[PDB]
Amino acid sequence: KVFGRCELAAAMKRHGLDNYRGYSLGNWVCAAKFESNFNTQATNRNTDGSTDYGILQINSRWWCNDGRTPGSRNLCNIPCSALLSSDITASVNCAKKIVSDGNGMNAWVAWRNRCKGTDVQAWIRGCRL
Ligand SMILES: [Cl-]
Ligand SMILES: [Yb+3]
Ligand SMILES: [Yb+3]
Ligand SMILES: [Yb+3]
Repeated sequence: KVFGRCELAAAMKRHGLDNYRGYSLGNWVCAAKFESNFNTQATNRNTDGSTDYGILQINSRWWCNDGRTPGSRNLCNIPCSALLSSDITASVNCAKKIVSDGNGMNAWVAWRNRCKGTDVQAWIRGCRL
């Protein structure tokens, strides 16, 4: 599923991401835009042989099991395929663990490089929240 900007904002809010660990909703929407272009099916292979999955590009080295990443810790206790669902619940629940890991949203390189320090509230402008 390819989400609309406000559609995703609403879905993320419903699943408790607005101000989760102090990160306003716009941060999450901005991260999703540059990680996956709002596409739940996005996958990208990393240089270390791991793969990133879903709307928030969660990595198979640490967070989910894709059956081809030796030494995966599977800390979200889920198959990576579950992160490609049109239902974002699994992605959101796993992202909540990632952002609590100590480095906050810096865990997402696209957030650090493209969202951090910008006017992220723009990403929820015009939406019914
Ligand atoms: Cl933080
Ligand atoms: Yb990425
Ligand atoms: Yb990556
Ligand atoms: Yb409201």
